[PDB]
Amino acid sequence: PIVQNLQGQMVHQCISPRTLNAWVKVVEEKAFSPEVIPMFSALSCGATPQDLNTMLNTVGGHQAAMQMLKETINEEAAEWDRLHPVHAGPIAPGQMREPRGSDIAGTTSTLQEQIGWMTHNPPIPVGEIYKRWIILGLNKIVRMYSPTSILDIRQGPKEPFRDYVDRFYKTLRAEQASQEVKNAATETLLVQNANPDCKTILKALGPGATLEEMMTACQ
Amino acid sequence: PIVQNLQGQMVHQCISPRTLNAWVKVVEEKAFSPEVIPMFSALSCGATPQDLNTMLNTVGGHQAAMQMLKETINEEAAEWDRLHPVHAGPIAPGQMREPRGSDIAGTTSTLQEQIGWMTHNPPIPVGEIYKRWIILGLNKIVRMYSPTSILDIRQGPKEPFRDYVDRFYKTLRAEQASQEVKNAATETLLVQNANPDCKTILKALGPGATLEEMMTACQ
Amino acid sequence: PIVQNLQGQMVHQCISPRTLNAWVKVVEEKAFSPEVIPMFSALSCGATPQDLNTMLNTVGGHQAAMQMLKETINEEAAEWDRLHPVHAGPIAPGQMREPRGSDIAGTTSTLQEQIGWMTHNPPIPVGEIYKRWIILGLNKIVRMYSPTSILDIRQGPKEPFRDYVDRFYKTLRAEQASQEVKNAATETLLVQNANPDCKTILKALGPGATLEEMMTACQ
Amino acid sequence: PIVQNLQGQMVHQCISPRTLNAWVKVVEEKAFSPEVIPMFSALSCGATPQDLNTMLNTVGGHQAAMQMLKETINEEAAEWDRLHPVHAGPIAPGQMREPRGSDIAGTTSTLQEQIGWMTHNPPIPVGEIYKRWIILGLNKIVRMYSPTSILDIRQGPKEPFRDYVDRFYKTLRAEQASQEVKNAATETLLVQNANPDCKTILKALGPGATLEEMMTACQ
Amino acid sequence: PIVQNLQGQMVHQCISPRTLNAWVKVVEEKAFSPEVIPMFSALSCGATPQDLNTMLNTVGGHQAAMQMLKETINEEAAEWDRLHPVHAGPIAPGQMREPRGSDIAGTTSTLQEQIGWMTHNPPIPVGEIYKRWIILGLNKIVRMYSPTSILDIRQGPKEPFRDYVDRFYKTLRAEQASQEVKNAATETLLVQNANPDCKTILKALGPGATLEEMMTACQ
Amino acid sequence: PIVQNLQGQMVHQCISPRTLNAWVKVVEEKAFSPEVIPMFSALSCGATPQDLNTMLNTVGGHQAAMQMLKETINEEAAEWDRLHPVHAGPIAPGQMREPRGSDIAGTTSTLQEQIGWMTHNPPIPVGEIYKRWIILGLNKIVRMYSPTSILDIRQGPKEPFRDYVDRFYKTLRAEQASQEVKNAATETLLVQNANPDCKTILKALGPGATLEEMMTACQ
Ligand SMILES: CCOC(=O)CN1C(=O)COc2ccccc21
Ligand SMILES: CCOC(=O)CN1C(=O)COc2ccccc21
Ligand SMILES: CCOC(=O)CN1C(=O)COc2ccccc21
Ligand SMILES: CCOC(=O)CN1C(=O)COc2ccccc21
Ligand SMILES: CCOC(=O)CN1C(=O)COc2ccccc21
Ligand SMILES: CCOC(=O)CN1C(=O)COc2ccccc21
Repeated sequence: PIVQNLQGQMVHQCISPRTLNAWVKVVEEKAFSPEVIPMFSALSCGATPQDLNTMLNTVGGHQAAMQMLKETINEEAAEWDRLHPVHAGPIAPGQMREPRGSDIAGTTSTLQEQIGWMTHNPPIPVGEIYKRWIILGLNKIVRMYSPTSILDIRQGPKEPFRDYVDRFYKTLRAEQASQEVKNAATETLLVQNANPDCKTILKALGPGATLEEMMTACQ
Repeated sequence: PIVQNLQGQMVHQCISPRTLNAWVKVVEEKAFSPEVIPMFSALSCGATPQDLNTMLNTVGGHQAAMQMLKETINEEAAEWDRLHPVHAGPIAPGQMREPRGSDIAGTTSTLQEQIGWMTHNPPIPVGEIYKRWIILGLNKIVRMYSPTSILDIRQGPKEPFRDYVDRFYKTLRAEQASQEVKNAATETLLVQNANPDCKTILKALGPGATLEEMMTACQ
Repeated sequence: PIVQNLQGQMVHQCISPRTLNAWVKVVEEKAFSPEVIPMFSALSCGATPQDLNTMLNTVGGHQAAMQMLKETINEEAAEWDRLHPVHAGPIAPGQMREPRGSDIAGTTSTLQEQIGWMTHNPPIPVGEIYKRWIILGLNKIVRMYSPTSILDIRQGPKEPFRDYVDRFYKTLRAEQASQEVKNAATETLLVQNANPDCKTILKALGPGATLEEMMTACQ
Repeated sequence: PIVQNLQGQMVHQCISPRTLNAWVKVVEEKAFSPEVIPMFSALSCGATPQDLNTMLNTVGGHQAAMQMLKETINEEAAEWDRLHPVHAGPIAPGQMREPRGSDIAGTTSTLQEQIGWMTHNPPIPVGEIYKRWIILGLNKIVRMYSPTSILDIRQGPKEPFRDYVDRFYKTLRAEQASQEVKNAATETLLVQNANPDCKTILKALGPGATLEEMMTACQ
Repeated sequence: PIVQNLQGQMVHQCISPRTLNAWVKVVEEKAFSPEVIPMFSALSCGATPQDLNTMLNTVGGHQAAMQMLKETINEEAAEWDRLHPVHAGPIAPGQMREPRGSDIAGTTSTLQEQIGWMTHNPPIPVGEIYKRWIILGLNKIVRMYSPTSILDIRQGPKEPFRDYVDRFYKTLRAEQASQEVKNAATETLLVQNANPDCKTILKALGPGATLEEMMTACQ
Repeated sequence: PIVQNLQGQMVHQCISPRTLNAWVKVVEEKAFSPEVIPMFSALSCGATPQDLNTMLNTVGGHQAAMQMLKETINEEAAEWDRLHPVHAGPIAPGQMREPRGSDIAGTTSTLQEQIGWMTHNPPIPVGEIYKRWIILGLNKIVRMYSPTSILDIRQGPKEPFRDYVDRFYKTLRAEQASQEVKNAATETLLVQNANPDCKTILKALGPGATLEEMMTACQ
């Protein structure tokens, strides 16, 4: 990554053994559960494109997902090149060349080039551009690997309302419902999918009930 | 987080793998037992709003609780906006814009904006404002998930008085009794709920007995 | 805590994940065995009152003990206020206000106030004052939770003298005998409580025998 | 390794216990699965040739592989010497001598010589030259130890298409197919090797189907 | 401990959680096996007397040994006071007072006094003086707790000579034989205590045989 | 060890708990397998003679090996004294005295003396001299403890050629064959010791076959 030292200048630091192991272990334990994505983003704080490729390449399983991710990255690289074409022909001596899509993705750029860009005044933030493409790709994989439709999450006859609600919002998160839909489902599908006794109590609460209010009512 | 370097200026540092893992593990092991809240506060020392969202988003279960927390955050954001409206229309060039509720909660502000605020002279402490809203939300969840009324904590016939007292104050803490109530319950409900033999001994101690005095008496 | 940086000025540092976990784990494994107290003191090196409250609040069980500790803290705070009353009425602008008992205990003082005091020239050592009150409280709890009188530690008929001595001094430590009593018990109760064969050998050694001498004699 | 200190000059630092243990453990757990190679590269960030030999020499098993690697290293050293012959006869006093192949591989050069080269202006990057030879060697070993031809990866009759795809691309990676072949196999051998029901569905999708499209189709 | 910072002045640093736990765990796993003593010395590198007392006080078992150690410490303190008596009567204002035995042992001196001494030019090395007394005490305990005389270590009839030699020198180390005795026992008691077949072979090797030579002979 | 600080001067640092534990654990798990020696060398990067003795003294078993090592060290110390005799009679005031063999081995020199030597301009590298003697000793122990002659490593009738080759080179490494012998054994004893089917195939490959070529042939 690039960090500020103890005196305030921006320099390269090697990726740590603790960071490398944290990422490999979270993929082993959680696969593509939705909370893996904010973990990746945090573990890659300050990352160069080289570091981002190291993190992805250290994963041993999930090679169908890693091939889908490559396909997303190539699509974003091709849209960058459409928006930001670069001059062909030789580099001005001692000067920096502009990055192409494959330079952002770390496949045709050196570590020194990447440092040059990220520490320019002002920075050309190649690590953050690439991280956004990767996270776009990862969210597609999360949605693909979500096993269950929200239509099929219904409260069991003896199931505590809290446990049902946990299943419901776990599923909405993996299915990638917008926050608007999440805030709205509370007056609709969450009630419809409740068991008969709780459905009666919720029906009588009326409209405008908060989630806290619904949870206390069916406690 | 924002920290002072080894030379004394306030700068951004990436959240550590050890901090990320500590928080995820404490939620896995303890859920919303009351001691999780002081742990969250300590683990988020110096946090930006970005860091606070990372901590909350890295939690994989408990999605009913995370939706209730969002609802609390939105309520506090809306009260901030009532108290501190911001000018509409374009930013003064090179200057800082004032934060709205959703800027405090990290949803409409960038990391650079958050650093600008927190390191202004004097600071606009957006990380500490947001942390207070989150902890307000978390304490509601603790109270909701408390399984047992203090009325139902009574000493068993062969139960050591110390073990009964531990159950009693564990329950008062989750039910969120004020410290006044905790200090007061010692002359009342703690005695009423004791077994017959200990109740007799405590009755005869009189009023004004400390907890230490009651514990020695029923030892 | 407050530490000296790499250049020698006294500044605040966040409490570490390793410190937080060390303390919670030692309470889980050892409860109020006497060696927990020197561990608390060491783990709280350089602590502010805020840090001391964090350590105590992160404990999940033992709520009878934590309520007794609050009672001790309130008693010491009330004696501080008797010895060191503070001026009522408004703060001198930009100047520091004197601490009251509840300011020392971190309940009515801010982190910034606590830093101001501890880094004044010369320091008003609010962290060390509070730590002394806490340790006074903790030693009472250790004595209360000691399960066995020294009168009831007697050597078994086939019990190795070394194992008996370990039981004896483990018990004296929890019962909070002074070092004078510990040094003295060697010529008295340690012999009286020995089994018949070892008691005979120790009787014949005479007075003035060291512990080493008694241990070799009954080996 | 060579690192920049907190003030920005390039200096030697000892290899850490955490780095040493990370590498030995990844070889114990994964052997020569393809993801071990990006792990080696990352763990050896900033390495001298001395450090690279330490990492390889700390491996206890896999001595057939370590002998094959020595053979690769000797071949690259001999090609370096063909391209870059060095002057025979005595060193200019106080000056640096040019590196031979065995100097790059750390067998005939001292640590001080290696530091001299790597920190020259501009650097003679002996650590990175050697690391490239080692990784060339390691990729040969990965290919040798790949147990299964891509021809023999076929979808079972009840095997989820995702699990089949994971097996397919895991195998292509160990067999060292180029990225062109990986991107191309999707319109060919991946379909041919599918079970009858999925093969029918994929045949009807037509040409140009992405991997994501094929995975959804056979879900 | 006292350490040199990153800029070269001698300052106090808090004892670490890793150091505290390392020591408690080595006593739990090894008790007073002889290799515990070099471990204590290393773990207490740079220690103040306060730190040395913390390490000893964090031990929970072995209270017969900790009482014997106190007795040794008191004997060394009393010999220091015989050699280095201190002036009675009031301290010169702002100046340092000379240490007594109980000041060295940390029982009547403050942390600030101990820092003053250890960082004086030239230092009065109170931490190293106390550590020597402690190690004197610890070596007595090791000798006391050694379970077996060297006379009773004899090679079994099918016991590999190497395993016998390991038992022999493990025992000599706990019994605290001088290095002269260890170097000498090789021509004597090591042969006498060997089984009949190996004794014959060793007898015929003659005098002056190294340990390596004896081990190869009976292999 | 001696390290360069963050500002570039050479100073003493205490040996770490992580280094101490790493070494003790590798001896517990691996004993004197050959890969323990490069691990010792790396873990002792920058070591003083004091640190080297700490590492060796913290080992609890293997006391026959530790006595053999002492014997090697004494032999190297005696050859140093033959090559580099020192002046008898008093030290020049404030100046440094020259090291004798037992000063190099840390038995008659202080820590301060060792630092003086290692940080002289130019250094008298007492830590590296001693480490070379120790490693000479350790390699003798590895050879002594090697359980099997290369003559007795022969391929089983159903044993995969790769597994046989791993056994063969594991044994050559412990027996301490030179690299010339290792490179040469491939055209000779490795073939002779192969099973009948593989021996036939290897015989027909001819001379000059690489190890890779032989491994593919018998795959
Ligand atoms: C413009 C092409 O960009 C890449 O293929 C970048 N990349 C790698 O280099 C290696 O690892 C990956 C794994 C998953 C997705 C992408 C990559
Ligand atoms: C004004 C809206 O503020 C949020 O929703 C902030 N927030 C997030 O961004 C993401 O994670 C959360 C989890 C639980 C509660 C709040 C959030
Ligand atoms: C003057 C009142 O001081 C306190 O109650 C300080 N205190 C806390 O704030 C919170 O945690 C505690 C736990 C056990 C004992 C005391 C406290
Ligand atoms: C020009 C000869 O270069 C080497 O043999 C370097 N080398 C070593 O020194 C020791 O460990 C190795 C293990 C596997 C491959 C190579 C090496
Ligand atoms: C002159 C008296 O010196 C001590 O008693 C020092 N001391 C302690 O303070 C506390 O812990 C110990 C444990 C074992 C031995 C000695 C001590
Ligand atoms: C000139 C004599 O040098 C030593 O005996 C150094 N030495 C020690 O001090 C203590 O530990 C050892 C263990 C194994 C071998 C040597 C040592």
